[PDB]
Amino acid sequence: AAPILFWHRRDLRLSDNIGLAAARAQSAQLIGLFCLDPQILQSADMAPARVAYLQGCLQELQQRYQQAGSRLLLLQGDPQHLIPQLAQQLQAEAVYWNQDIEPYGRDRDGQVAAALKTAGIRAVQLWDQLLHSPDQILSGSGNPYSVYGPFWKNWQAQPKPTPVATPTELVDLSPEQLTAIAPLLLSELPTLKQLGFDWDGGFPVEPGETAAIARLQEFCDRAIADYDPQRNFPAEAGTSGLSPALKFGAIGIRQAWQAASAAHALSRSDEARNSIRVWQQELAWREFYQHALYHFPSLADGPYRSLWQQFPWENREALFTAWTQAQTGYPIVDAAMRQLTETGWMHNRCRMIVASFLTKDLIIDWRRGEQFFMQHLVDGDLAANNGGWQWSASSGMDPKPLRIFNPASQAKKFDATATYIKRWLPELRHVHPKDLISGEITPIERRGYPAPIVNHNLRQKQFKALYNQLKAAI
Ligand SMILES: Cc1cc2nc3c(=O)[nH]c(=O)nc-3n(C[C@H](O)[C@H](O)[C@H](O)COP(=O)(O)OP(=O)(O)OC[C@H]3O[C@@H](n4cnc5c(N)ncnc54)[C@H](O)[C@@H]3O)c2cc1C
Repeated sequence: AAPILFWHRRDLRLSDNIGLAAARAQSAQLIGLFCLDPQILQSADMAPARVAYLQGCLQELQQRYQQAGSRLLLLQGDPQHLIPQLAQQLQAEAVYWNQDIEPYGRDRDGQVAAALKTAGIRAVQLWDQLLHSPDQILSGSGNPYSVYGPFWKNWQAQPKPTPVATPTELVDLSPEQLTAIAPLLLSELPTLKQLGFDWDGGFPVEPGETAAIARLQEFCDRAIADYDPQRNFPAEAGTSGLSPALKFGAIGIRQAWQAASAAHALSRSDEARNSIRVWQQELAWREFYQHALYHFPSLADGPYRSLWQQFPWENREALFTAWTQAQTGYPIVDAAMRQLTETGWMHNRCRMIVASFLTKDLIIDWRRGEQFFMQHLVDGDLAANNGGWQWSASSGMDPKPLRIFNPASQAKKFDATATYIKRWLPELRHVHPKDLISGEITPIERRGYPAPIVNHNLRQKQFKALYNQLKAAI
């Protein structure tokens, strides 16, 4: 008959889904689909933890569609070829999907839409992963924001959208329709191993829409009240752990905002009020970087500001390798890099410390780090990851005066008792917190733990010197 296809990408859930809800208001014969795109799966920048989480979200999505009344079609190959072909073989009334903010997703999308138009099939692309689309947040001159302050002021005043309905009572495809598309479908969802990946490090939140919704609710029912200042300490489990759920859309952005907003109204404590407002602003910061990537795609290429595109990066491979293997000799840095490679996630404060270290101390083009994070983070997200790294050098959006972190100061300030350090570096559990924080560990009491690969003070003078020299040469 007249079926509508909904194409899932970073919105692996049936609830609070803008494009999916819009599609259901047009037809009950709503068939979901996911395409295993080789340019994404085979990329050297794909993290095993991310594929594991992804695959897990899909397993649940298959069930959700089955329970709703239809199914989730699985495809493997090039999207602009396979999707139009599938829609045509199914005489699809339309193909729906939620818009991307990334260069690759957007280029692919324009190509799929054009192919659909040629075939005479409607393509509806709606905004779903942002509370406010990039086109809704503009300055008085109708231009995007490259400074957070003014962006936050606009974003904050905009009326917030609420969760949309979960589609129900769907009409599944018939055998004759299934025969028409048989050649384009995978019989079943490939396992992690079949895809050639392996992951056993766990997740910040179990895969799937259900687990994501449970975490959001558990966080907003208690821990969120102490977000500020518990968010600052890596040793403390004071954050939500929803990052991969937001990147892959296991949780909708409006459900998250609403749950936090309801907790704020329910709270009668000032401190709890503040903590919740702070968490909410985290979501605003997320949108700032996503809108930035949308408005200024060249950000993805590397250092944005002119001065930084010329910075003389030393690029000593040995130093980078030591960094990636947690063998830098700086406890707070190695404990963090170990948490990343072992669990596929890293506390935000630690991401800031290790990024600053790689860029300021090791003086390595931060792109090597941005790539290493993407190769390991279960929440690896271009907008946020690139935003985080441009930040380590003020080479992109919302720049700040030159500054260099001192691992020792950070460690003492955010891990004063060295609980997080000993947790991820158990072979140093015998050392005094004082020494793990300063990074000055006696050879005998250090065992096999390596000595500092660089002398912070000398690296700091070297970085500033290169900065001032180029600063002048311009
Ligand atoms: C160098 C560096 C790299 C980073 N890499 C990524 C990455 O690849 N993917 C990722 O989503 N985030 C990235 N972050 C941002 C951040 O550290 C995480 O979102 C955070 O660790 C997620 O933990 P959580 O879910 O418990 O966060 P919470 O504290 O519970 O915050 C809630 C949500 O807000 C968003 N968020 C919070 N902080 C920021 C921020 N700084 N920028 C953008 N979004 C934010 C996330 O979606 C997060 O799940 C990076 C930051 C830095 C400094």
